[PDB]
Amino acid sequence: HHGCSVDFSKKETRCGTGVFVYNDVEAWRDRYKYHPDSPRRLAAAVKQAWEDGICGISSVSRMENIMWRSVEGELNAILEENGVQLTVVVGSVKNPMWRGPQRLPVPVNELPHGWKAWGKSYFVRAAKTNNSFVVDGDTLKECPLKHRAWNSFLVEDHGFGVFHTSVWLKVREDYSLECDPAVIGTAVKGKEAVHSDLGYWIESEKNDTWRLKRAHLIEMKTCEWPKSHTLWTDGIEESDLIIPKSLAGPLSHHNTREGYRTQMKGPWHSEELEIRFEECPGTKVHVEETCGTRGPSLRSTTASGRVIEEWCCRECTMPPLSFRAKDGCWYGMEIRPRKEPESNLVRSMVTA
Amino acid sequence: HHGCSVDFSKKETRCGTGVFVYNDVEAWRDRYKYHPDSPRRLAAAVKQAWEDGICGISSVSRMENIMWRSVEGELNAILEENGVQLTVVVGSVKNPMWRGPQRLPVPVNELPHGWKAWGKSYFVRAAKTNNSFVVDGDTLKECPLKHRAWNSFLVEDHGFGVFHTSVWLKVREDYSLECDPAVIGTAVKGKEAVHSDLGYWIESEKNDTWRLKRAHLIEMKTCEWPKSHTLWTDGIEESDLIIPKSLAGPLSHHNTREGYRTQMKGPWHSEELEIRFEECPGTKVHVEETCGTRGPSLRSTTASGRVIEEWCCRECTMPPLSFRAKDGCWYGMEIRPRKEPESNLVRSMVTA
Amino acid sequence: VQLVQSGAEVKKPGESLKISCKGSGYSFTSYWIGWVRQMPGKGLEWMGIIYPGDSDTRYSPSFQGQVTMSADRSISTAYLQWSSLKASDTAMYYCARSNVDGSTDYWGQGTLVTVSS
Amino acid sequence: VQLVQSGAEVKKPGESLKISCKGSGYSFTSYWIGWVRQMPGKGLEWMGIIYPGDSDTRYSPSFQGQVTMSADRSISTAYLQWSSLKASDTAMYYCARSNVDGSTDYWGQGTLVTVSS
Amino acid sequence: LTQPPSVSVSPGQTARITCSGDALPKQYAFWYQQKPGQAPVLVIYKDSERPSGIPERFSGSSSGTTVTLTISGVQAEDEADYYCQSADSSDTYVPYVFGTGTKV
Amino acid sequence: LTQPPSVSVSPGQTARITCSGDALPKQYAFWYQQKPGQAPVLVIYKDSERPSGIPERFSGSSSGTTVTLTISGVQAEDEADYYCQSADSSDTYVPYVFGTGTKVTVL
Repeated sequence: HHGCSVDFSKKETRCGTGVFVYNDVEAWRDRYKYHPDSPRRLAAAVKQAWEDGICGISSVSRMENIMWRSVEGELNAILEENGVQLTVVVGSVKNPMWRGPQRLPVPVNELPHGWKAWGKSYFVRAAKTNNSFVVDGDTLKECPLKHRAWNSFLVEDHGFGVFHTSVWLKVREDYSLECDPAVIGTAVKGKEAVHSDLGYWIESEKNDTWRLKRAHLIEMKTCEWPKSHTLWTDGIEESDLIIPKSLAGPLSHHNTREGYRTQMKGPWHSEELEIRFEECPGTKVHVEETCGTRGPSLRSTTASGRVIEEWCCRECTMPPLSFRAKDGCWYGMEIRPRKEPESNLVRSMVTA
Repeated sequence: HHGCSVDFSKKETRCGTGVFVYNDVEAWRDRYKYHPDSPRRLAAAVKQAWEDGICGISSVSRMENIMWRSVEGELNAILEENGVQLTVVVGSVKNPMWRGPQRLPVPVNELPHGWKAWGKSYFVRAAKTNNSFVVDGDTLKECPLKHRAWNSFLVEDHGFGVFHTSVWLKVREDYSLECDPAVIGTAVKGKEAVHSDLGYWIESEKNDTWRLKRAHLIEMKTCEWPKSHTLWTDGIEESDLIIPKSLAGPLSHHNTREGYRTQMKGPWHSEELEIRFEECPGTKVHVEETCGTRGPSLRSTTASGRVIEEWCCRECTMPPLSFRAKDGCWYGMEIRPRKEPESNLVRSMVTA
Repeated sequence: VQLVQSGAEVKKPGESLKISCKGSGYSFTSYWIGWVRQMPGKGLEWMGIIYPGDSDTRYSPSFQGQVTMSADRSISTAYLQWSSLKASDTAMYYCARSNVDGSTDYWGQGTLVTVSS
Repeated sequence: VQLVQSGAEVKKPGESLKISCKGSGYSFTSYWIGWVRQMPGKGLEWMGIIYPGDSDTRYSPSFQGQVTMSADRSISTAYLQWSSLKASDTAMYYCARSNVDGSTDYWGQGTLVTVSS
Repeated sequence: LTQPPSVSVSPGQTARITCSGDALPKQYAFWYQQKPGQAPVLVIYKDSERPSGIPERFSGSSSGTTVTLTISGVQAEDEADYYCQSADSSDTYVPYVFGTGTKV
Repeated sequence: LTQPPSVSVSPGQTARITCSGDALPKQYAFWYQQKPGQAPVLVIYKDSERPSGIPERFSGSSSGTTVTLTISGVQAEDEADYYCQSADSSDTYVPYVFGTGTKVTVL
């Protein structure tokens, strides 16, 4: 693997061979065109799961949801040439993406009608039926989270790469709680590290110890980060990790910051977050023992737009911990208002 | 950091921003202008160490030996000018590079006479002297390893990769046993990983478990690979690591191959090694139970040049472990000849 | 920590009245101070809170104007003033130390106010 | 695992002789077979080794031509043949099993050879 | 906001007191005990926890828009009134509000 | 390889037998014990280890071009001849060499 690089601080240009990890999170777009195994092997596996009491699908990531949306039309074109009364209905994802107990089966044989090669030029749009196979949406009443498959796809051996436009997926035969290793890239060079995949970009630095520097998440997965793809996994207390392990945070010494524990009650309902270490605009933080204890994260603006300007903490270090979502700036679990009653603030209502 | 990677057999270029790790082992020995802290400050440190009983230097890597050879001539200019009777003598390195118990002291006063700015145009060669500060050579009688400084320098800022870039060194204040983390790059991406620095390049793959794939070593260090720069550091037995921990091998599950244990008695006296998993030219290996047990590594050719053709081992996995140096093929510790007596072969005489 | 209130008062309708609540043992200006009413044989009600240091007051809608809360951070004392006591003001009045998270930690012994004729 | 030699022999100078060492209990064709001499009241001395199967012989220089070492894969028997016994052939002869790393593991009981007139 | 005006049990039994309100899902709740003649005492804070100095037979739980105070091993020294405190956001008024009471 | 012709010690103390050779730094060494009237028995192999069935008073060590065998507590049954075997590389001859023999007497 060949390439050339430029460093803009220590002005320098270089070329050679090596291993390169790219930032595909910022400016994520339609870089990949996803397809399942075969048009008739997915239809057979979906049909069998419906006859085994599985209602629908809960999506592991944004990537799987986009793949389900594109394939949905062709999938319903099959399943009618076989007389099956079943319709796949794809909705949108809500953070966090909660787990599911079931998995999709591997059909013993494909459905005996249809075509190969995902992406037929023209087919007749199928008609609606009475039976729905819902992929993650706002449909938790017609079938609950306890009858939903989750994490049943695996990226194929040569299905991914740097110069790849189409990614090949496949229904797995085993049962797992791990995040897919084919799309994870971790690298350290000198005093900077990164743990990254298609939805996370988590950076670290070395000041006196290794600490978290900033993170940018465009989804909240709930799989487990594999240890083969993690740096410095030993001697780790699970209660010191800033990004909780139940939210696919790496089990690393790089996932720590001095004076902060795990943020199980951060604003994990947002569609996109940025974890930053500095004050929010207009507010200041002091350290004093008269402050309160940890609770849910609080927004720095009230529900009517007023800004609370003075905050405190007990034994936290500066700069403070902040979450920057589209609705606003939020403080860490350890940082509480100094004068304003907490009943007048917007609080986080989710827990990892 | 922007960078761009190229595929020659497609006329295609993909790129963006990220973290890039380069192979600097397959081609090295460029022109760097080294900058140990200061000419009048390195003179004071070397002078003070001579009065405290330190005789000479045991080099940590090939980079430090080269740095001492560039500075030697200018270092004796500065000392025969402050009136000190001391000469620095730099020699070649031998593998392995054993540790020393001492460290160079941080000076106090920075000797008055002399010039700053390493690399003056024209000075006068300094006369020889009775006393002789010895940098790693074949001089173990002049003063032994127990009186030698080792691992005294930290890299502060380097322009490695491109030639004619200055790299600044500095005498450390503490005592340490780990390799300098300024020049280490580790990266995993999908099913392939690398652990590397300026002299090592260690590859891993995933077949059914993560295992070693190949390694290229242009030196044999004896510092300790830091765990911050290591993948999968937990649940590791130190007797399963192919490259011994005492030879700066990473403490990682990526440093394992099934059926093999630590090779403390490999041919670590070579100037350059490559660790393949492949049979050697003209030989065959069979798994049996009548074979012997582990011992020192053996060369596939006798001291005359005759090739030994049949080999065995007890509980290996194929293909076999091999080492490729200028002398020839050596086999792993577990692989013994099947017919020829072991007293007729060349065995390795070093241990870690 | 301690909050000490004034004594019982026997009053006629139509004059003013100041009751006090002195606190000691902690940073008086780092916490709010709440006032709670309890009519004879009834439940508790909130009369609002005052933050000493900067005398920020937040009354209850059923009490604004009819009562005035004040603080004096120099002597560590918070007050409560009427102008014309009525016959429906017979109750027990508690001062308390409120936290930012909402829990009421310490309560004063209470002041019994009787208005008769 | 055992090697069994043949009985003691008394012979006159000028005759021939052949002594055997039948191995059993293990694979005969995966190990070398050594022959060691010990004259009465003296130390041990190697007579060279033979590898059954690839019937390779590696004599000691003091014995080449004087003695002939052979083997027999099928019966698992090794042999040692003389062409004309001399008076200085009175000794003890041991067969042994040699490993590749050089350790002699099992020994036979030995064979007296007495030469006289 | 709402509480049952009176309950009655026998020694050794376990009594349950109910507090109901709309804003309870997003707000904390506290429980106060007031024996006749004295000042209120905090027994349960933040819907589940206990301050140091309270017998371990006091506990509370939250289930949707309702919070319950349960007294497991009722002795004689529990004849008091129990008050529920919650909050509702504002900008110029006091956020806090008391429950009506329960004469155990 | 050269050995002391004889070694005499009373019961209880140690006995030290040395075997000297030029190629011992690069080759393994072995020790054999032979009592009057029987076949030799391996006692110490690879100049440091002990086979099963041998008492724990037998141990060996090597130092440069010399190797020695030590018996911690001499017993009345530990008097015999002791031979060291080593090797020298070759291509057509036998590689193995025996020492001369050490007669130990338990007084």
